Amino acid sequence: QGILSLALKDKPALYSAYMPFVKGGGIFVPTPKRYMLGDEVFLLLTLPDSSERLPVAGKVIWTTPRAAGIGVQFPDGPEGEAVRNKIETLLAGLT
Amino acid sequence: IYDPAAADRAEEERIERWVEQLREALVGDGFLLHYQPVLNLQGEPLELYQAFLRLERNGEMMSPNAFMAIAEEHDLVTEIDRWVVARAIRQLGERQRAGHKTHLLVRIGPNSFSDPQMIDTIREQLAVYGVPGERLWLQTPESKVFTHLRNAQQFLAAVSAMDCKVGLEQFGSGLDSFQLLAHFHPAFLKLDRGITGDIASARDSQEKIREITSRAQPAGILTMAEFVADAQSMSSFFSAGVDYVQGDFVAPTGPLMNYEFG
Ligand SMILES: Nc1nc2c(ncn2[C@@H]2O[C@@H]3COP(=O)(O)O[C@H]4[C@@H](O)[C@H](n5cnc6c(=O)[nH]c(N)nc65)O[C@@H]4COP(=O)(O)O[C@H]3[C@H]2O)c(=O)[nH]1
Ligand SMILES: [Ca+2]
Ligand SMILES: [Ca+2]
Repeated sequence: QGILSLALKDKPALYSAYMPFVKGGGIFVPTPKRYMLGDEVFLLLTLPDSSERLPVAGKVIWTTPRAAGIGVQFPDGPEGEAVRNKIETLLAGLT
Repeated sequence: IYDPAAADRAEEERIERWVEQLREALVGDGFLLHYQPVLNLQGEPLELYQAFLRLERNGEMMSPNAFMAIAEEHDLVTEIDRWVVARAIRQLGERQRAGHKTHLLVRIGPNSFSDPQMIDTIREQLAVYGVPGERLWLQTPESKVFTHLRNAQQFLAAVSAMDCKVGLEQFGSGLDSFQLLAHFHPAFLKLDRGITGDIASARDSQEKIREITSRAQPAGILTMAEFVADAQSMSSFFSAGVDYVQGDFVAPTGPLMNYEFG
Protein backbone atom coordinates (compact mmCIF):
# COMPACT_ATOMS: atom_id res chain seq x y z
CA GLN A 1 0.00 0.00 0.00
CA GLY A 2 2.94 2.34 0.95
CA ILE A 3 1.66 5.94 1.02
CA LEU A 4 -1.91 6.36 2.26
CA SER A 5 -3.59 9.41 0.79
CA LEU A 6 -6.73 11.30 1.79
CA ALA A 7 -8.00 14.48 0.13
CA LEU A 8 -11.05 16.00 1.75
CA LYS A 9 -13.07 18.07 -0.78
CA ASP A 10 -14.94 20.15 1.77
CA LYS A 11 -15.72 20.90 5.40
CA PRO A 12 -18.57 18.38 5.53
CA ALA A 13 -16.19 15.64 4.41
CA LEU A 14 -13.69 16.82 7.11
CA TYR A 15 -16.29 17.01 9.86
CA SER A 16 -17.32 13.47 9.05
CA ALA A 17 -13.80 12.05 8.83
CA TYR A 18 -12.34 13.77 11.96
CA MET A 19 -12.10 11.98 15.38
CA PRO A 20 -12.26 14.83 17.91
CA PHE A 21 -12.29 12.62 21.06
CA VAL A 22 -9.03 10.72 20.45
CA LYS A 23 -5.96 11.91 22.34
CA GLY A 24 -4.06 14.16 19.94
CA GLY A 25 -6.93 13.92 17.38
CA GLY A 26 -7.50 11.36 14.65
CA ILE A 27 -9.08 10.83 11.26
CA PHE A 28 -10.86 8.07 9.34
CA VAL A 29 -9.07 7.02 6.12
CA PRO A 30 -10.69 4.67 3.48
CA THR A 31 -8.53 1.71 2.31
CA PRO A 32 -9.48 -1.86 1.41
CA LYS A 33 -6.20 -3.13 2.81
CA ARG A 34 -5.58 -5.16 5.99
CA TYR A 35 -4.07 -3.30 8.99
CA MET A 36 -3.65 -4.29 12.63
CA LEU A 37 -4.38 -2.08 15.60
CA GLY A 38 -1.21 -0.28 16.60
CA ASP A 39 0.40 -0.34 13.10
CA GLU A 40 2.42 2.80 12.35
CA VAL A 41 1.23 4.29 9.01
CA PHE A 42 2.26 7.24 6.81
CA LEU A 43 -0.55 9.37 5.43
CA LEU A 44 -0.51 12.43 3.20
CA LEU A 45 -3.60 14.50 4.03
CA THR A 46 -5.17 17.29 1.99
CA LEU A 47 -7.59 19.63 3.66
CA PRO A 48 -10.55 21.56 2.13
CA ASP A 49 -9.23 25.14 1.84
CA SER A 50 -5.73 24.36 0.46
CA SER A 51 -3.63 22.35 -1.98
CA GLU A 52 -0.85 21.63 0.57
CA ARG A 53 -0.39 17.90 1.27
CA LEU A 54 0.23 17.41 5.04
CA PRO A 55 2.36 14.48 6.15
CA VAL A 56 1.03 12.41 9.11
CA ALA A 57 2.94 9.53 10.75
CA GLY A 58 -0.01 8.06 12.68
CA LYS A 59 -1.07 4.89 14.46
CA VAL A 60 -4.00 2.64 13.63
CA ILE A 61 -6.65 2.83 16.39
CA TRP A 62 -9.75 1.72 14.52
CA THR A 63 -10.51 -0.88 11.79
CA THR A 64 -13.86 -1.15 9.93
CA PRO A 65 -14.98 -3.88 7.40
CA ARG A 66 -19.65 3.41 5.61
CA ALA A 67 -16.31 2.48 4.01
CA ALA A 68 -13.66 -0.14 4.60
CA GLY A 69 -10.77 1.67 6.30
CA ILE A 70 -8.80 2.64 9.39
CA GLY A 71 -8.95 5.36 12.05
CA VAL A 72 -5.57 6.98 12.34
CA GLN A 73 -4.49 8.75 15.53
CA PHE A 74 -2.22 11.76 14.97
CA PRO A 75 1.21 11.69 16.74
CA ASP A 76 2.11 14.12 19.57
CA GLY A 77 5.01 15.80 17.75
CA PRO A 78 4.78 19.22 16.19
CA GLU A 79 3.65 17.69 12.87
CA GLY A 80 0.64 16.00 14.53
CA GLU A 81 -0.34 19.02 16.65
CA ALA A 82 -0.03 21.17 13.52
CA VAL A 83 -2.49 19.09 11.54
CA ARG A 84 -4.88 18.91 14.48
CA ASN A 85 -4.72 22.67 14.95
CA LYS A 86 -5.50 23.29 11.25
CA ILE A 87 -8.47 20.85 11.27
CA GLU A 88 -9.98 22.19 14.49
CA THR A 89 -9.59 25.78 13.40
CA LEU A 90 -11.24 24.96 10.02
CA LEU A 91 -14.18 23.16 11.67
CA ALA A 92 -14.59 26.15 14.06
CA GLY A 93 -15.45 28.11 10.87
CA LEU A 94 -12.21 30.15 10.83
CA THR A 95 -10.23 31.88 8.00
CA ILE B 1 -23.24 23.20 3.72
CA TYR B 2 -21.16 22.77 6.90
CA ASP B 3 -22.61 24.74 9.87
CA PRO B 4 -19.82 25.23 12.50
CA ALA B 5 -22.13 26.53 15.28
CA ALA B 6 -24.37 23.47 14.81
CA ALA B 7 -21.33 21.12 14.95
CA ASP B 8 -20.20 22.86 18.20
CA ARG B 9 -23.60 22.10 19.82
CA ALA B 10 -23.71 18.50 18.60
CA GLU B 11 -20.35 17.64 20.31
CA GLU B 12 -21.74 17.36 23.86
CA GLU B 13 -24.23 14.82 22.48
CA ARG B 14 -21.60 12.84 20.57
CA ILE B 15 -19.66 12.42 23.87
CA GLU B 16 -22.84 11.19 25.67
CA ARG B 17 -23.38 8.36 23.16
CA TRP B 18 -19.77 7.22 23.62
CA VAL B 19 -20.14 7.18 27.43
CA GLU B 20 -23.31 5.12 27.13
CA GLN B 21 -21.61 2.76 24.74
CA LEU B 22 -18.80 2.31 27.28
CA ARG B 23 -21.23 1.77 30.15
CA GLU B 24 -23.07 -0.80 28.06
CA ALA B 25 -19.80 -2.62 27.32
CA LEU B 26 -19.13 -3.02 31.09
CA VAL B 27 -21.97 -5.61 31.19
CA GLY B 28 -21.51 -8.02 28.26
CA ASP B 29 -19.08 -9.20 25.56
CA GLY B 30 -18.89 -5.90 23.56
CA PHE B 31 -15.34 -5.56 24.90
CA LEU B 32 -12.97 -8.41 23.98
CA LEU B 33 -9.34 -9.31 24.39
CA HIS B 34 -6.63 -9.97 21.91
CA TYR B 35 -3.42 -11.77 22.97
CA GLN B 36 0.31 -11.25 22.38
CA PRO B 37 2.67 -14.19 23.03
CA VAL B 38 5.44 -13.44 25.55
CA LEU B 39 8.40 -15.68 24.94
CA ASN B 40 11.05 -16.91 27.41
CA LEU B 41 14.45 -15.94 25.99
CA GLN B 42 16.60 -18.14 28.31
CA GLY B 43 14.99 -21.60 28.73
CA GLU B 44 11.80 -23.72 28.53
CA PRO B 45 8.94 -21.29 27.94
CA LEU B 46 5.72 -20.92 29.84
CA GLU B 47 2.64 -20.49 27.70
CA LEU B 48 2.22 -16.76 28.44
CA TYR B 49 0.31 -14.12 26.70
CA GLN B 50 -0.41 -10.47 27.34
CA ALA B 51 -4.00 -9.32 26.99
CA PHE B 52 -4.99 -6.24 25.06
CA LEU B 53 -8.47 -4.75 25.33
CA ARG B 54 -10.59 -3.92 22.22
CA LEU B 55 -14.10 -2.60 21.79
CA GLU B 56 -16.07 -4.16 18.95
CA ARG B 57 -19.33 -2.78 17.49
CA ASN B 58 -20.90 -4.51 14.43
CA GLY B 59 -17.59 -5.82 13.03
CA GLU B 60 -15.71 -2.53 13.71
CA MET B 61 -12.69 -2.98 16.08
CA MET B 62 -11.33 -0.18 18.29
CA SER B 63 -8.13 0.25 20.26
CA PRO B 64 -8.34 1.74 23.75
CA ASN B 65 -6.69 4.82 22.18
CA ALA B 66 -10.03 5.51 20.46
CA PHE B 67 -11.99 5.73 23.75
CA MET B 68 -9.69 5.98 26.77
CA ALA B 69 -9.81 9.80 26.92
CA ILE B 70 -13.57 9.62 27.30
CA ALA B 71 -13.26 6.80 29.85
CA GLU B 72 -10.80 8.90 31.92
CA GLU B 73 -13.05 11.98 31.81
CA HIS B 74 -15.99 9.90 33.11
CA ASP B 75 -13.97 7.90 35.68
CA LEU B 76 -14.61 4.57 33.97
CA VAL B 77 -10.99 3.33 33.90
CA THR B 78 -11.24 1.34 37.13
CA GLU B 79 -14.42 -0.45 35.90
CA ILE B 80 -12.82 -1.19 32.56
CA ASP B 81 -9.73 -2.66 34.20
CA ARG B 82 -12.04 -4.87 36.44
CA TRP B 83 -13.78 -6.02 33.22
CA VAL B 84 -10.42 -7.04 31.68
CA VAL B 85 -9.26 -8.95 34.73
CA ALA B 86 -12.62 -10.86 34.96
CA ARG B 87 -12.52 -11.72 31.21
CA ALA B 88 -8.92 -12.81 31.41
CA ILE B 89 -9.59 -15.20 34.25
CA ARG B 90 -12.54 -16.60 32.25
CA GLN B 91 -10.08 -17.18 29.36
CA LEU B 92 -7.66 -18.99 31.64
CA GLY B 93 -10.57 -21.27 32.68
CA GLU B 94 -11.41 -21.93 29.04
CA ARG B 95 -7.76 -22.81 28.25
CA GLN B 96 -7.41 -25.00 31.25
CA ARG B 97 -10.60 -26.97 30.29
CA ALA B 98 -9.07 -27.71 26.89
CA GLY B 99 -5.80 -29.00 28.45
CA HIS B 100 -3.63 -25.87 28.08
CA LYS B 101 -1.57 -24.43 30.96
CA THR B 102 -1.98 -20.83 29.77
CA HIS B 103 -0.83 -17.75 31.66
CA LEU B 104 -2.06 -14.22 31.08
CA LEU B 105 -0.54 -10.86 31.77
CA VAL B 106 -3.05 -8.11 32.30
CA ARG B 107 -2.86 -4.37 32.85
CA ILE B 108 -4.32 -2.58 35.79
CA GLY B 109 -4.10 1.08 36.74
CA PRO B 110 -3.39 2.59 40.13
CA ASN B 111 -6.97 3.32 41.05
CA SER B 112 -7.49 -0.50 40.99
CA PHE B 113 -5.11 -0.78 43.97
CA SER B 114 -7.72 0.57 46.39
CA ASP B 115 -10.76 -0.76 44.42
CA PRO B 116 -12.34 -3.35 46.71
CA GLN B 117 -14.14 -4.77 43.62
CA MET B 118 -10.77 -5.62 42.03
CA ILE B 119 -9.56 -7.85 44.87
CA ASP B 120 -13.07 -9.47 45.12
CA THR B 121 -13.26 -10.01 41.34
CA ILE B 122 -9.91 -11.80 41.34
CA ARG B 123 -10.81 -14.08 44.30
CA GLU B 124 -14.37 -14.86 43.11
CA GLN B 125 -13.47 -15.38 39.46
CA LEU B 126 -10.50 -17.57 40.07
CA ALA B 127 -12.82 -19.77 42.22
CA VAL B 128 -15.70 -19.81 39.65
CA TYR B 129 -13.27 -21.02 36.95
CA GLY B 130 -11.02 -23.15 39.17
CA VAL B 131 -7.90 -21.28 37.89
CA PRO B 132 -4.70 -21.34 40.00
CA GLY B 133 -3.76 -17.77 40.86
CA GLU B 134 -0.18 -18.25 39.62
CA ARG B 135 -1.65 -18.14 36.07
CA LEU B 136 -2.67 -14.51 36.38
CA TRP B 137 0.03 -11.80 36.10
CA LEU B 138 -0.91 -8.17 36.76
CA GLN B 139 1.19 -5.22 35.58
CA THR B 140 1.08 -1.51 36.47
CA PRO B 141 3.44 1.30 35.37
CA GLU B 142 6.32 2.01 37.79
CA SER B 143 5.51 5.75 37.79
CA LYS B 144 2.01 5.04 39.05
CA VAL B 145 3.10 2.71 41.87
CA PHE B 146 5.41 5.54 43.14
CA THR B 147 2.52 7.96 43.30
CA HIS B 148 0.08 5.49 44.97
CA LEU B 149 2.53 3.56 47.11
CA ARG B 150 0.61 2.72 50.22
CA ASN B 151 -2.43 1.41 48.29
CA ALA B 152 -0.03 -0.41 45.96
CA GLN B 153 1.58 -2.13 48.94
CA GLN B 154 -1.78 -3.23 50.32
CA PHE B 155 -2.91 -4.53 46.90
CA LEU B 156 0.32 -6.41 46.46
CA ALA B 157 -0.09 -8.20 49.80
CA ALA B 158 -3.78 -9.08 49.17
CA VAL B 159 -3.22 -10.37 45.61
CA SER B 160 0.10 -12.12 46.29
CA ALA B 161 -1.71 -14.21 48.91
CA MET B 162 -3.82 -15.61 46.04
CA ASP B 163 -0.57 -16.62 44.24
CA CYS B 164 -1.00 -14.07 41.44
CA LYS B 165 2.16 -12.27 40.25
CA VAL B 166 2.23 -8.46 40.49
CA GLY B 167 4.83 -6.57 38.44
CA LEU B 168 5.85 -3.27 36.97
CA GLU B 169 5.90 -2.04 33.39
CA GLN B 170 7.68 1.05 31.99
CA PHE B 171 10.37 0.31 34.50
CA GLY B 172 13.86 1.63 34.83
CA SER B 173 14.00 5.15 33.34
CA GLY B 174 15.19 7.05 36.37
CA LEU B 175 18.46 7.35 38.34
CA ASP B 176 18.21 4.28 40.57
CA SER B 177 14.73 2.95 39.62
CA PHE B 178 15.71 -0.10 41.68
CA GLN B 179 15.16 2.23 44.68
CA LEU B 180 11.38 1.93 44.51
CA LEU B 181 11.87 -1.80 45.01
CA ALA B 182 13.12 -1.29 48.53
CA HIS B 183 9.41 -0.46 49.19
CA PHE B 184 7.56 -2.70 46.67
CA HIS B 185 8.79 -6.19 45.84
CA PRO B 186 7.42 -7.19 42.40
CA ALA B 187 7.39 -10.62 40.76
CA PHE B 188 8.56 -9.07 37.49
CA LEU B 189 9.85 -5.92 35.80
CA LYS B 190 9.15 -4.92 32.24
CA LEU B 191 11.72 -2.45 31.02
CA ASP B 192 10.73 0.90 29.62
CA ARG B 193 10.92 1.14 25.86
CA GLY B 194 13.07 4.32 26.33
CA ILE B 195 15.82 1.93 27.56
CA THR B 196 15.29 -0.98 25.23
CA GLY B 197 14.49 0.67 21.85
CA ASP B 198 18.10 1.66 21.05
CA ILE B 199 19.81 -1.17 23.02
CA ALA B 200 21.57 -2.52 19.91
CA SER B 201 23.23 0.92 19.37
CA ALA B 202 23.43 2.84 22.73
CA ARG B 203 25.94 1.61 25.38
CA ASP B 204 24.13 4.03 27.69
CA SER B 205 21.12 1.64 27.40
CA GLN B 206 23.20 -1.56 27.39
CA GLU B 207 24.70 -0.56 30.80
CA LYS B 208 21.35 0.36 32.27
CA ILE B 209 19.92 -3.06 31.25
CA ARG B 210 22.79 -5.06 32.73
CA GLU B 211 22.47 -2.85 35.86
CA ILE B 212 18.82 -3.92 36.11
CA THR B 213 19.26 -7.61 35.40
CA SER B 214 22.25 -8.00 37.82
CA ARG B 215 19.99 -6.63 40.60
CA ALA B 216 16.84 -8.56 39.55
CA GLN B 217 18.35 -12.01 39.27
CA PRO B 218 19.71 -12.31 42.82
CA ALA B 219 16.32 -11.19 44.10
CA GLY B 220 14.47 -13.72 41.88
CA ILE B 221 12.67 -10.92 40.02
CA LEU B 222 11.90 -11.70 36.33
CA THR B 223 12.83 -9.18 33.73
CA MET B 224 11.09 -8.55 30.44
CA ALA B 225 11.52 -6.49 27.27
CA GLU B 226 8.74 -5.37 24.89
CA PHE B 227 8.51 -3.85 21.37
CA VAL B 228 11.28 -6.24 20.44
CA ALA B 229 11.31 -5.79 16.61
CA ASP B 230 14.74 -7.14 15.45
CA ALA B 231 17.32 -9.86 16.01
CA GLN B 232 20.17 -7.69 17.27
CA SER B 233 17.82 -6.60 20.11
CA MET B 234 17.05 -10.22 20.90
CA SER B 235 20.79 -10.91 20.97
CA SER B 236 21.55 -8.04 23.34
CA PHE B 237 18.66 -9.02 25.70
CA PHE B 238 19.79 -12.55 25.69
CA SER B 239 23.39 -11.63 26.69
CA ALA B 240 22.12 -9.18 29.27
CA GLY B 241 20.13 -12.05 30.91
CA VAL B 242 16.59 -10.72 30.22
CA ASP B 243 14.07 -13.46 30.89
CA TYR B 244 11.16 -12.58 28.48
CA VAL B 245 10.67 -10.79 25.20
CA GLN B 246 7.62 -9.73 23.30
CA GLY B 247 6.95 -7.75 20.18
CA ASP B 248 6.64 -8.10 16.37
CA PHE B 249 9.86 -10.13 16.11
CA VAL B 250 8.20 -12.80 18.19
CA ALA B 251 4.51 -12.55 17.20
CA PRO B 252 1.75 -10.02 16.64
CA THR B 253 -1.26 -9.45 18.83
CA GLY B 254 -4.33 -11.41 17.68
CA PRO B 255 -7.65 -13.02 18.68
CA LEU B 256 -6.32 -16.50 19.04
CA MET B 257 -3.95 -18.30 21.36
CA ASN B 258 -2.29 -20.36 18.63
CA TYR B 259 1.40 -19.53 19.29
CA GLU B 260 3.64 -22.66 19.49
CA PHE B 261 5.93 -22.01 22.42
CA GLY B 262 9.57 -22.99 21.64
N1 LIG C 1 2.58 -3.04 24.77
C1 LIG C 1 2.99 -3.55 23.59
N2 LIG C 1 2.31 -3.24 22.46
C2 LIG C 1 2.72 -3.72 21.29
C3 LIG C 1 3.91 -4.58 21.25
N3 LIG C 1 4.06 -4.90 19.94
C4 LIG C 1 3.10 -4.26 19.22
N4 LIG C 1 2.29 -3.55 20.02
C5 LIG C 1 1.14 -2.71 19.64
O1 LIG C 1 1.57 -1.39 19.90
C6 LIG C 1 0.63 -0.61 20.63
C7 LIG C 1 1.39 -0.05 21.83
O2 LIG C 1 0.54 0.50 22.80
P1 LIG C 1 0.82 0.54 24.39
O3 LIG C 1 1.98 1.38 24.67
O4 LIG C 1 0.66 -0.83 24.94
O5 LIG C 1 -0.45 1.49 24.67
C8 LIG C 1 -1.71 0.84 24.73
C9 LIG C 1 -2.32 1.00 26.09
O6 LIG C 1 -2.08 2.33 26.45
C10 LIG C 1 -3.82 0.84 25.85
N5 LIG C 1 -4.24 -0.54 26.11
C11 LIG C 1 -4.14 -1.58 25.28
N6 LIG C 1 -4.61 -2.72 25.86
C12 LIG C 1 -5.03 -2.39 27.11
C13 LIG C 1 -5.60 -3.03 28.17
O7 LIG C 1 -5.83 -4.34 28.06
N7 LIG C 1 -5.87 -2.37 29.33
C14 LIG C 1 -5.60 -1.03 29.44
N8 LIG C 1 -5.90 -0.33 30.57
N9 LIG C 1 -5.05 -0.36 28.42
C15 LIG C 1 -4.76 -0.95 27.26
O8 LIG C 1 -4.01 1.06 24.48
C16 LIG C 1 -2.80 1.45 23.85
C17 LIG C 1 -2.89 0.99 22.43
O9 LIG C 1 -3.00 -0.41 22.36
P2 LIG C 1 -3.16 -1.21 21.00
O10 LIG C 1 -4.05 -0.35 20.12
O11 LIG C 1 -3.43 -2.62 21.41
O12 LIG C 1 -1.72 -1.14 20.29
C18 LIG C 1 -0.52 -1.55 20.97
C19 LIG C 1 -0.13 -2.92 20.47
O13 LIG C 1 -1.15 -3.55 19.70
C20 LIG C 1 4.52 -4.90 22.47
O14 LIG C 1 5.60 -5.68 22.59
N10 LIG C 1 4.06 -4.38 23.60
CA1 LIG D 1 -16.11 23.15 19.84
CA1 LIG E 1 -15.63 4.93 38.41
